[PDB]
Amino acid sequence: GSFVEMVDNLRGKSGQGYYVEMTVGSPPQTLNILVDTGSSNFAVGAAPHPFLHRYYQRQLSSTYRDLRKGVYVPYTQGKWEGELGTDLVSIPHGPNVTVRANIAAITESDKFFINGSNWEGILGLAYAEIARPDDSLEPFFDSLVKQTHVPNLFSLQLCGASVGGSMIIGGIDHSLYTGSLWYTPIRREWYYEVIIVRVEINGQDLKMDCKEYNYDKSIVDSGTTNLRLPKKVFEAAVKSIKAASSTEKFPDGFWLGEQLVCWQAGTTPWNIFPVISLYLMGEVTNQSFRITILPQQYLRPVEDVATSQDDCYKFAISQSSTGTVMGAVIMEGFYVVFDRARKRIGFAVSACHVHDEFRTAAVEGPFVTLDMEDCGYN
Ligand SMILES: CSC[C@H](NC(=O)[C@H]1NO[C@@H]2OCC[C@@H]21)C(=O)N[C@@H](CC(C)C)[C@@H](O)C[C@@H](C)C(=O)N[C@H](C(=O)NCC(C)C)C(C)C
Repeated sequence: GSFVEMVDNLRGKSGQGYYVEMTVGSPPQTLNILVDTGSSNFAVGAAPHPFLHRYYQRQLSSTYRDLRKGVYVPYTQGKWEGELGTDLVSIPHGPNVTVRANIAAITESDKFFINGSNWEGILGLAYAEIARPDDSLEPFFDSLVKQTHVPNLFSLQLCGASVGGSMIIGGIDHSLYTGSLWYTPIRREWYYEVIIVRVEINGQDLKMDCKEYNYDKSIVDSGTTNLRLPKKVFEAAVKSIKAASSTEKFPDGFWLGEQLVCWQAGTTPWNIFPVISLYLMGEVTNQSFRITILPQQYLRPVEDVATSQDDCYKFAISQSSTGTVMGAVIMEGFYVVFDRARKRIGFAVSACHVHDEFRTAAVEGPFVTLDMEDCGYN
C-alpha cells in the first residue's frame, strides 16, 4: 500500500511548483522531483549548479545504463539538455515498487531551476507523444504501469498556503475530496488536453466563440503556476476583472503580473474580485459541468518585508500564445484525477479548499451545452 501513505507527500514554495521525493540508482539517491503534467520527460540535475543542493551522480549507481543519446527539452519558460540513461527509481511515499525508467541527466540548463526551490528534477506525467526527442522514450508513468500492477491513473491534490499536497499514484483517495467527481474527456493523449466550452465571470458569459477558449489547445499543467489564457480570452477576462474591481486602483503592470498589490493585513477587498467559471465538456451528449474559481486562487500571495507586514498578491492570470493552461492556481482547491485508463480528467472540491467567507469554489453539474464539439480548435 497505501493511499494514506501517499497523502501529504508533495511539498512546495508558493509559485515555485510542487515536488515529490524519489530515489534513483543503487544505492538510492533521494531527490526532490517537480510533478509536472505539462511535460513527458523525467529529468534530474546531474551536474553542480548554484541553485541545486543535490544532483544525480550516475557514477554512484551500480544500476545506471547509458542510452548514448542526448536530449534537449524546451518549456514555456526554461530549457535544458542532458544525457539519456535508464536507472532504477522508487517513490518513498508512493506505491511500494521500483522500476527501470528513462532518465535525462541535466548537464546544462537555462531558466529552468529556481533559486531556493527545493526540487532538483522534473517528472513529466503527460504522454509519450510530447516526449523528447520522440515518443520512443517511454515516460516514467508509462514505465511504472507497464512494469507493475499500479493502475493507470493518478490524482493530484494541490493545497495552497510553505505549501503542500498529495499525489495519489494509482487511485482515488475519497477522504481528500467532498461531493462527486466530474469528468471531462482527455481530447487526445499528448498533453492533458481538455475542451473548455464556456467561460463565465461573476455569472456573466464572456460570450466569445467557444473556440477562442481552446485556441491552439487547453491543458491541465500542474507545472505552470498561473492560469494562462489565449490573447483574446485573456483580454476579455482582464477587462471583466478590472470592471469588477474598479472601486480600487492598481498599476496596469499589476494586470501584467509585473507589479504587486498589498493591503493592510486582513483588509483584502476580496468581494470586489469576481469568480471565474470554467465549463468543461462532460461525459454525455450536450452535457458539461463547471468549476468555479475564487479570487483567492488567481490572486496569489507573495510575502514582502515592511514596517507593516501587509498582505501582498500577484495577479496570477497571464496571457498565452500556446493555448489555455489550467495551472496550479486553478488546480489548488480541487482534487484532480488523471484517469489515463478511462481517458478523462475528474474534478471535485478539494478537502483543502479556498474558503471565502461568503463564496465557495465549486464543481457543479450537469449543465447542458450544445455543439460542444465545435469548441476544439483545428
Ligand atoms: C512562464 S509560465 C510558468 C511555467 N513554470 C512555472 O510557473 C514555475 N516557475 O517556478 C515554478 O516551477 C513550476 C511551477 C513554477 C512554465 O513555463 N513551464 C513548465 C514548468 C517548469 C517546471 C519548467 C511546463 O510545465 C510548461 C509545459 C506546458 C511545457 O512547456 N511542456 C513542454 C511543451 O509542451 N512545449 C515546449 C514549449 C517551449 C513550446 C514539453 C511537453 C516539451
